[PDB]
Amino acid sequence: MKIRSQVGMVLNLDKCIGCHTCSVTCKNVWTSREGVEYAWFNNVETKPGQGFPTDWENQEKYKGGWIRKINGKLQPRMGNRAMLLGKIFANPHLPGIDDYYEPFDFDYQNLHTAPEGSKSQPIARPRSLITGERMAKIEKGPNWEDDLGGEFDKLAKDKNFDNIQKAMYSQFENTFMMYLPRLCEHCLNPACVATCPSGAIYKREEDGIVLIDQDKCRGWRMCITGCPYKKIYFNWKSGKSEKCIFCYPRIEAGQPTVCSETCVGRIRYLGVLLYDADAIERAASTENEKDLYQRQLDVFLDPNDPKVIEQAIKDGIPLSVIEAAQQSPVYKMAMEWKLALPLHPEYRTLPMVWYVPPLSPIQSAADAGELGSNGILPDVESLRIPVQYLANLLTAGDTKPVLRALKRMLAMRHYKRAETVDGKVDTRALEEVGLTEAQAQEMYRYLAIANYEDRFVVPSSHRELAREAFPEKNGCGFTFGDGCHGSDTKFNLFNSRRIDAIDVTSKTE
Amino acid sequence: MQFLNMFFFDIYPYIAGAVFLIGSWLRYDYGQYTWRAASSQMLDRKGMNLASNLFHIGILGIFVGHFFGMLTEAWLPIEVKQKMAMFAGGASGVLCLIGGVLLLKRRLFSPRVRATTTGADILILSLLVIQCALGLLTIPFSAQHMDGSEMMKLVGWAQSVVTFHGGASQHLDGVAFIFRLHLVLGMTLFLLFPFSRLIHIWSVPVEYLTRKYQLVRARH
Amino acid sequence: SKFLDRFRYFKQKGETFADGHGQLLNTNRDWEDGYRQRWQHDKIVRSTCGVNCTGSCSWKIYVKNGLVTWETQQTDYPRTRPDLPNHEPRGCPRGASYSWYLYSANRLKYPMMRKRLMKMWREAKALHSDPVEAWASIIEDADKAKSFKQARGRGGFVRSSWQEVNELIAASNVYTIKNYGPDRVAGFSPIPAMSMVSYASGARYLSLIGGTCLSFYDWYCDLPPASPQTWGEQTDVPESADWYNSSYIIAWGSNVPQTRTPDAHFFTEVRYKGTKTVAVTPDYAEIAKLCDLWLAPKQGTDAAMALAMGHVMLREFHLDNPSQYFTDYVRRYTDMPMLVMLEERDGYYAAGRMLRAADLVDALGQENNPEWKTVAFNTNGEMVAPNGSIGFRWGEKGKWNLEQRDGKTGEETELQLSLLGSQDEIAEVGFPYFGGDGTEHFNKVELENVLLHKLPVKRLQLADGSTALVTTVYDLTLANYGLERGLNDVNCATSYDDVKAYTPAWAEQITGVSRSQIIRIAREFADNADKTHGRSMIIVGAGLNHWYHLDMNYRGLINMLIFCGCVGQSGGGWAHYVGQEKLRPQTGWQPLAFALDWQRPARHMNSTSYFYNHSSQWRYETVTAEELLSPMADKSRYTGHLIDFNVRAERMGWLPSAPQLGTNPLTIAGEAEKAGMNPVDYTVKSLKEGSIRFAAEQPENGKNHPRNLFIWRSNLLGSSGKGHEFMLKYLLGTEHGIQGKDLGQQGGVKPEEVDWQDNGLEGKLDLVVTLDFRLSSTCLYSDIILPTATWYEKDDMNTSDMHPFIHPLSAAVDPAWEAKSDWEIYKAIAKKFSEVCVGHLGKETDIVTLPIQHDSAAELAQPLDVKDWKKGECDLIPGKTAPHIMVVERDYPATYERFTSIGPLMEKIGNGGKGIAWNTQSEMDLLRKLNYTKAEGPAKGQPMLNTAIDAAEMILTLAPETNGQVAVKAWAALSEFTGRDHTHLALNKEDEKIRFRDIQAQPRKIISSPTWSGLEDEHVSYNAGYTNVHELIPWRTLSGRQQLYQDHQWMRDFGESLLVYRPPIDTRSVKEVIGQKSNGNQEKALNFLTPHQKWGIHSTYSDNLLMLTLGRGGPVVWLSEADAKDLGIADNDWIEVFNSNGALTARAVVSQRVPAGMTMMYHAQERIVNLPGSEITQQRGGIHNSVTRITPKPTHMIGGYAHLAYGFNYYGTVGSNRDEFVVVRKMKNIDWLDGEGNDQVQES
Ligand code: HEM
Ligand code: SF4
Ligand code: SF4
Ligand code: SF4
Ligand code: F3S
Ligand SMILES: [Mo+6]
Repeated sequence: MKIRSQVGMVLNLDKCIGCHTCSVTCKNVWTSREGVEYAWFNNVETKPGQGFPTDWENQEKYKGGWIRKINGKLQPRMGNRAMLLGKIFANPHLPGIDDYYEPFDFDYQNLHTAPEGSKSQPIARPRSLITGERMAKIEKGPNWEDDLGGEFDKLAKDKNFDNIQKAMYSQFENTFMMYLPRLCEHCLNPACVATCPSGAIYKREEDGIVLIDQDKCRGWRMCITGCPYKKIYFNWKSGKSEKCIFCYPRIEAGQPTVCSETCVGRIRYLGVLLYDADAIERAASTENEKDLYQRQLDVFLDPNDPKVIEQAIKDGIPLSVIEAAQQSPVYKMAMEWKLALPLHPEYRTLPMVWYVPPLSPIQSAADAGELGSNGILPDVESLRIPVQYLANLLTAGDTKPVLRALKRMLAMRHYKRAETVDGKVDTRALEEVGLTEAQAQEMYRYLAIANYEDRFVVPSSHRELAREAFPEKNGCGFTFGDGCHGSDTKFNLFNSRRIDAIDVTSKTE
Repeated sequence: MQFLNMFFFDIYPYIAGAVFLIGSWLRYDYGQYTWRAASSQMLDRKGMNLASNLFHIGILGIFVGHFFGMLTEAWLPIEVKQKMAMFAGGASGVLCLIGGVLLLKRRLFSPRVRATTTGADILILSLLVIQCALGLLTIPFSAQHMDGSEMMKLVGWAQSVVTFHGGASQHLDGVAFIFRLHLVLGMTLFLLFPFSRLIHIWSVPVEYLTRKYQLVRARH
Repeated sequence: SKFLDRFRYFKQKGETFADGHGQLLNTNRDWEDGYRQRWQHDKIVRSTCGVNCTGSCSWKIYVKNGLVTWETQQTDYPRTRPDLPNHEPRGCPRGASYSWYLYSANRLKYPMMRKRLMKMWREAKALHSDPVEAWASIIEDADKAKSFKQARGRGGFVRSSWQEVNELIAASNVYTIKNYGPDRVAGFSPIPAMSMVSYASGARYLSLIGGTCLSFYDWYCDLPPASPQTWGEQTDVPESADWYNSSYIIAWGSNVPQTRTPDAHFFTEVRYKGTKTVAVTPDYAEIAKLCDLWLAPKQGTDAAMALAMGHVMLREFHLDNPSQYFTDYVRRYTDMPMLVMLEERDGYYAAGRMLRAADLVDALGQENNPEWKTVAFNTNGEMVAPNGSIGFRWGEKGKWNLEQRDGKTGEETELQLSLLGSQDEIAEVGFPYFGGDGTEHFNKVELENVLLHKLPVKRLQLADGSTALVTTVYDLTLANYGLERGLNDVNCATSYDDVKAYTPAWAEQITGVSRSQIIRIAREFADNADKTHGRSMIIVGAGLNHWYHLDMNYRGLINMLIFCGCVGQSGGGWAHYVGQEKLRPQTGWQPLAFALDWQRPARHMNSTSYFYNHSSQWRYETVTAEELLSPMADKSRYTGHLIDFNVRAERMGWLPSAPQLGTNPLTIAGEAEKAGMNPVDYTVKSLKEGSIRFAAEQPENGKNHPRNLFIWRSNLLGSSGKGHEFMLKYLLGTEHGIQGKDLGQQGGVKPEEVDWQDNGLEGKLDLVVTLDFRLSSTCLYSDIILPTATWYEKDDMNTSDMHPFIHPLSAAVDPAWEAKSDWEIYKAIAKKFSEVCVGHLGKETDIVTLPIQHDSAAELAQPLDVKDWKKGECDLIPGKTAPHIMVVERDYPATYERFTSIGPLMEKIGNGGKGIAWNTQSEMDLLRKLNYTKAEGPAKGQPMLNTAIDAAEMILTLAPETNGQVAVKAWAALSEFTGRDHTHLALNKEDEKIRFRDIQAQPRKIISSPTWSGLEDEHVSYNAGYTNVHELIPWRTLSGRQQLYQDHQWMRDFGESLLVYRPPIDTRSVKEVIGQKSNGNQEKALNFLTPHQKWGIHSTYSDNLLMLTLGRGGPVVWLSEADAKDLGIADNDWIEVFNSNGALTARAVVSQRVPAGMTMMYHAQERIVNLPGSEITQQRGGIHNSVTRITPKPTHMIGGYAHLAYGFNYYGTVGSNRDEFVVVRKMKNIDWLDGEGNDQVQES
């Protein structure tokens, strides 16, 4: 039993409007440099589709995530330590630049410098950001399939259509689409960390954020294959890998991530989750992949249990973190209401970014149909998005938790309508799904009203603990180049000292 | 000629050896962000599988042969080591050269690789291909002295160089010229090592084979 | 030492965890500073996007390293009630990518000029020391004028300087005003709400010099003529937060998540409150993803579904089981009980005009405007003139309200709705029906062009001894819908399955939507409305409003909402969202933008008629008026080209003109002086005699076309401008891609009001000046490009229809390179103009025509019919049967001084708008202290207007929405008309004064104002029409109520007195070009729809790399799989779309969500990026507007008639475009025409 904390994220797909604002803000701040211009830490994909990189969910092709051996032990699908090492001179599964898209720019200056007497209006043609050469045509992009852009038979190759008779969905009347915004999961059992030969990737203890140490990374580029979500991008210029950093510079002071605060649909929730690090391997190696979801929930700890609180303190969790964990929207959606589900729990990484499945218009039927258990509002069985699809995406194929989430959402709706339109108290739908009137009211407070202070309950990472904030406050930022940052030993070849440190020791003790 | 012989085989070896070591240390302490393998695989996967493997498995064979070859009686008289070096090392060398040549054809003519490469990457790779070609070329010259007479000379030199014993150059009295070129170009590579992509070699991830899978860094 | 640290290998290993699966390390993490220092910044500045999207989102502009690096939404908007979600963070993807423009490769850094033009300018200045005369030497030379006009859009821009361009512009403006007239100079800038002062800058300069200010709301087809028709209001809608108060919403032709992104959460969140949502779109649009039901009617057939839905509602909630709420609602708030006169036909009657107090002997005791007061029957069978009709608005006070009272005895009455049960006899009335016409692409249902229905009537004794039959609008309405009321009406329905004049079965055939669906939603919608007393809402957008018959689509939706009493109730009503037309502090901004502080009036113009005329799109018209008439109208009373109707509209004072007269309006006074007549009389005499004519009559004579055009905050040539190819040919005089022949070439019939000439006048514009921060398509075709400041480099304000906050645009850093804010650009031009004009223009007298204005007493022009003075049907009475003829003094040398100061008219005359006026002296005194005053010169003592901030403060201090003091005086002014106190609506905020610097700190909610019909309150959300329904303030319509019946002559004869289904029109633009220039690949005709894109706001951002990267890398067109496969087109293949109007090139997006028959090129992707040469024109491929053409509609030209009177952006012809059809085909040769030898060839 070792309690650790992390700020998790829950995205309500039901409210996602597929706008991409989240993707742009991240890009502007973190990946506008040459080398990662093609990298989208946060990217939104329209489903059905194959995503970015193309078909990243196909683990038989890409080899991402963990596999549970016959003896019960965990191993990266990539291969064990020696197998992985044997592939280092040339990663055989590595995605190529074309699997993402060839980053491009346009010759705008031609619109400006076109010489007088041209025989046709000047125009700006595309140029490769990798070669600098003229591109005859743009044939791909990071969001190429946006809004069902492409033939159904092409989009339907979607790994999530497995085990589903998909013919019926190529019919205009049965058309359906949803949005899947995604970033790094900052998993509890990250495959990237396990697949990096130099050990440059790590999970920060105080807040669970997983980073690639830009000093230590050696560019072995094996981690990219290891991540089953393909959220690690190789910086072709620097020769090192980079990935979503969960905006730690902001999280550290209690601020939401950029993609969270900038989410126009108000669908992202940030809240603390306390977990037993000692139960990670045990949960990730459960026999049936359909149990990984529940096994992870079991690894989460109840922030209001004085047994948990007392242990948290003993294990070093700051008081303000424990308090935040007690008002965590993420805990309420994942543990209480059971509305949030993990993304592809079968990869066995124990993802920390969960999702609330979306509702959808009712399927096409012979007639305008009739009232169901929820009146004019839809019954979970009439939803047009095939539940088996959502289950392949969030619950290893098990439709039970997906239906429970969707049904409860509809339940809240039925209840709220009785109240606001009829003026009566009708708990029939709630009782049907096991929700109390209070839980439904609290679900409504968080999902519908969703005040800013309710969506984001981020505690400080407490950068003052176990460190020396005073000298840091005084000297951080003066980047003259003292050459002493980055190491604990004071000796240095350039015979210099840290600008943000005190080298004149007190002699008064 | 005696002047050049002393410069190149008595002095130069220590200049390149000092630059190699201090240059590596200094770039490690002040250039971590620049310390990478500089993979280009993603920009063009074509042929990289065969090429890189050939080149690396090959050059690593040579390196093992050269190591235990010149830096290390009854069960291993010099003549037997020569034969091993000629067949085992010659085979590795052919694999290395082919890979090296393919990697170079790629770096120079693969538009994406060429556009994003640095001068050093072309230089260093070129010098290795040439060094590997020279290497294989010494084979027919060692084939004239199957008794290990030449090898005994080269090994005498190498050993007196690494134990800081003066006069190392003497050990080379009359060796085939070809060997002289190989020794000089090979040492040069050590001189250019700390300023090239070759620093990745220092980072061969051996600790991985015995490391726990999940890493967590405490507050620091 | 990082090297030595390694040796601490062992010492850095802490505890393992998870039974050896994990290792805790105590190693250095300093490297993490790398990302921390990227996030760190210098400061944050508040600003917003000055683009037309309705977003009005406040952003945090980050400055780092002294440069703008990125932005994130502000979240400090004043929070809404606790039972409503808040607005933060708002924003969208386009807004998030704006930072890109500041230093990007397409940034305009210096003023630019076409080389050829620069070379002639400098050589002319070497021979002419005076710039006016240097310009003349160029412009008067046919060969010189041509060498630079045909250089337009063909490269050759060279770096110039502000000094040079400012002089050339001023010279050209002076010369043009002096020789042809001020109204030969014009400016085009849209939506002032997105950047008030930025729009005001050019508009102010133009207004002072007499130039024409072109409209935008109608031009862009955002104007829903149906609104001015039903409510006499340009547009007023509930705020987005109000959606949360609705329990039943239908998103009809509105892609909420894509076109109203920052407000979408209100839609997705209200669903959790129990609200049911329904999406109505032909394609599986993004909006469908968020609803409970998806209905997909055939595009353009929506009115049909509306009528059918209205049918059920009336049948079930008005007739069979009368809803008490709905009944009282239509009784007190619609013109249903009003009396309509029947006209004798042959065997049947036709609905005529509405009965007026004046028609009855007693005139019902109405001595004031009796010919403008409607009449109804009270429940005791007596006749009555109820309060509220447009007759009580002017010439009297106290009765212009909706208190159910007798306009004579002042006593309460109870209007009766239907004469059924009180009729003197059943008369048969003929109702027009068009549901059987149309093209092959839409289903039709044959019946009769005229449907006779049995209507209960009463014969009455008129005041002239004649006798006539009347009936209620109500009865006429139930008949038009096909409701059987017991008269055994053959043309009425016996069941919803009866294929007839408006049934669910009938609609199923036309729309393809199951009748049972139409019936289920119709019931639910009405049931909900009845239960909640009007909390049913319909969100509608350009999906419906951009069709030729948008009025039918709209009245269909409007009638549904009225029948359910949803308009005027929080959570209910008509939610029209298009362009950002709601500039809230209206009366504070108008005097600034048009210089009403110095001179009155200005020269406003409705842009659709303006471009239809000057870009000569009329010379190619295919649609005739006769084919739009009611089958019951005298077709001979309506002969002529559609433009002929416009010209007549102009001379009758219904619509504005530009240019106005065929003679320089600055020379009219000097001629009235030699004639011994005052200016006004001399012009009327000349008009009659024909010595002076309306310019519209001879647009190609050489003196009636515009010559100087300013374009800013707009991308007219490219994006916006319908009929792109026609503009290039007639306005610019450059190569064009028009494919079809004009009337003269097809031997068509010449108009009867406008001169005709076989060779149209080309290159009318002498100088095109564009202000922008990026080199847009319009800049590319201009003569002079002026580098303007981005939204992150200037101060200004922004408001929107979506929320009640007013926030600013702020300069995060001074404009980069040589850029200047729009305000500073026009001030400098005004300054150079004042110098350059010395000796050419002094204190001149200008004769200005002003059409009859809505919300002015003159709106009561022609009460019973239409009389054209030129046809001698009446005398020429300016302000009644013709436009007003105004006298305006202009002090050209003092333009700059006037521009930079608030004129005396605000003190001498006051301020006002929307029919009311008030004293604003106190505000001017306040302004003298905030802006300081002129120390000397012409404006000595007046407040200053030096900076954009001074201008902004002017707007805030003057507007009632931002100054509680003015708000009370404004509500007081209105109270005089209604006789009801309304000051109570702002007394509690009388001390409120919104300041520019305060909104930079935090956005501020505005104050309830009589300029709008909704309230800014803490307990009830803003809901359009709320005041009318709850304060009993009448809608500015003939009847004062919501007008279901349009009784204007033209409306009746064009078959639109009542709504009726009208199939999409045939633009006949495809059959004359298809196959004419084969390339080997198949061609096919498809409906060309242009909804607004996801990767830009119109064309803005289209060139933005982030948007281009998240989209498809450039211009693309969506096609259904079936249509693409039929044409041999694979996803992303180069295709060409074309018709008679021109051609465009782009790549294909093949998708299943697009229904066969339609194609979609999301609006505006313009002409500057990734476009290859066209195989149809051998020129650069065109844009989406290369295939469209302007086609006006007469019903939109009506003026001088109550709610149907003019107003800038209030009414006028609209640029509809969804009816268009095009030919699509896969391209063969892909030639870039750039000499790069990098062309391609597509197979098969
Ligand atoms: C400074 C470093 C180096 C030294 C001192 C060195 C020395 C030698 C010597 C003495 C021989 C002939 C062995 C005999 O006497 O039988 C040889 C052969 C050879 N070397 Fe090197 N060498 C060096 C670096 C390299 C490198 C970097 C490469 C790869 C490009 C290389 C590739 C070869 C090959 C292919 C052969 C011939 C076959 C064999 O003996 O394995 N050498 N080298
Ligand atoms: S989602 Fe993030 S933490 Fe999880 S395996 Fe991938 S990169 Fe690592
Ligand atoms: S910003 Fe929010 S609503 Fe928009 S795409 Fe991203 S996650 Fe979805
Ligand atoms: S473009 Fe409009 S909707 Fe988008 S962020 Fe800017 S103001 Fe908001
Ligand atoms: S494998 Fe490790 S060395 Fe860098 S490229 Fe990936 S983090
Ligand atoms: Mo618009």
